[PDB]
Amino acid sequence: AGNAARDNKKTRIIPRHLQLAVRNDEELNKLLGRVTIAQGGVLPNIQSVLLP
Amino acid sequence: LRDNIQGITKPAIRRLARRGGVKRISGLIYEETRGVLKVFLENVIRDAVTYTEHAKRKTVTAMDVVYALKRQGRTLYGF
Amino acid sequence: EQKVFFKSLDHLGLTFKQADKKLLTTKQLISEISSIKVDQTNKKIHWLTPKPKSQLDFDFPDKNIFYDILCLADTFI
Amino acid sequence: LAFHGPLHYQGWKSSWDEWVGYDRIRAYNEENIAMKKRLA
Amino acid sequence: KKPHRYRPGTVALREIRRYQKSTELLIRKLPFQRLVREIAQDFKTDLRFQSSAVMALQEASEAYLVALFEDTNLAAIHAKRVTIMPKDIQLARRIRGE
DNA sequence: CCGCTCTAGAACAGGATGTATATATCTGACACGTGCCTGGAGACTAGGGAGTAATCCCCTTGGCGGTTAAAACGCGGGGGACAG
DNA sequence: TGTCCCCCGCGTTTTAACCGCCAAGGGGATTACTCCCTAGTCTCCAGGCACGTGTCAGATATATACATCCTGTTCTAGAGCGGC
Repeated sequence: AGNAARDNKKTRIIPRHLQLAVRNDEELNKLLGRVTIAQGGVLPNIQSVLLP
Repeated sequence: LRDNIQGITKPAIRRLARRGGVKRISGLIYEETRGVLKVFLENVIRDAVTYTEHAKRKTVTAMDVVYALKRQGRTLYGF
Repeated sequence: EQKVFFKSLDHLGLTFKQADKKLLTTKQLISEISSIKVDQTNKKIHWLTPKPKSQLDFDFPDKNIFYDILCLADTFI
Repeated sequence: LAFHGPLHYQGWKSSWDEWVGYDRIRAYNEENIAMKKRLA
Repeated sequence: KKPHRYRPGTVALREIRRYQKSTELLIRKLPFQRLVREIAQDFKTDLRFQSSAVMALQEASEAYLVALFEDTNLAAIHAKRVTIMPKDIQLARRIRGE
């Protein structure tokens, strides 16, 4: 989360950072696969056929 | 023990899909189904290994397999 | 090596536990006596019309072996 | 190398065999079953 | 003389009906037994499995794969197809979260 | 058969609008300080459940032939996935 | 709509699967002795929690500025036509 916070130029850990930290790690994503995180959203990924 | 992933033969994978109501089976399904079964077996048996290791036992029992399947939401009746 | 070497020296005896089961049956002994029968009959037909009446003869030089086999059978009872 | 039309009758079930002795002519499968019945 | 020459699909549906109402184990015993030992030997050596222990593993693996094949087949008609694909299985595992 | 003009695909530059940032300032929870105070820790008592040792009988592994069901190979072909 | 190549139905020949039978010896299961450490208190005290508050990073705001996407114009290649 601290590494994710440095990515968007933030010095405070916010629930968006925690969701990004959990989902980026494969071990954390599988462990928390059935876990819902409030005010975290999802990963900013777009499928390949959707880009022009 | 080597090349035991081929023990699940192509008609055996064909028969498994027939139970699921699959009309036609591609030739690349058998390789994928073997990999999926290998991944699924690598999780259940490893969980059963920890269950057997926790009991100070050297042989994996059927009850430990049931607990390994139960903890992942795939509980099995009859054993 | 104390248990490996002597087992390695046994070649026919390693498979003897199954060879004896597969070979000491009714059909194998019938085949092995009929083979001697046809061998003798063909050889005499080639050579001379009368046929010998002796084939697959066993010698009995020791008498205590019968009692030893009786002891083994009695232990099996 | 078949006395009848080249292909025991291959490609068929076991309940069709016949080993009688009559005249044998190959004729290239009777000119390939008469050009596949004159092109269907 | 004309061979029967069943068209593809009818015997497959016949195999579907004969194997949905039956309960015999499709995967053979020792090929599934030997696969378990090879997988388990990577985690811990000198490991044994009971006969009924593999019996629990075999039925659970078949039912999981049959249920996966049911979702795999359901993806085919959803994609206007009757033939399953390796990408159909990948979609099935992703939706299930596996 | 070669040159000329028509036509069109495509790389390139300019306009457009929704966001990326550079401060200005608010601001509102963040963390530090304080005052407790309530739950963990040192110490003690007692006992009970497993570590260990032994037994035992039992059950899974290895190890054979037999056989007939089935995997595998290949040929024919046929209906469907996919490019369009 | 077509196709063609990818998959199914079937003939043949191996092939390992299952049951038939036999021991083996690690190993699951049971019983018992005993020994450590966890159940259960007394007291307390130092870390944790409620309260209070200065404060420092985030959000609002807006001209400025990216920034890529859409579109218009021009460049150059390709096919068609006409003359020698």
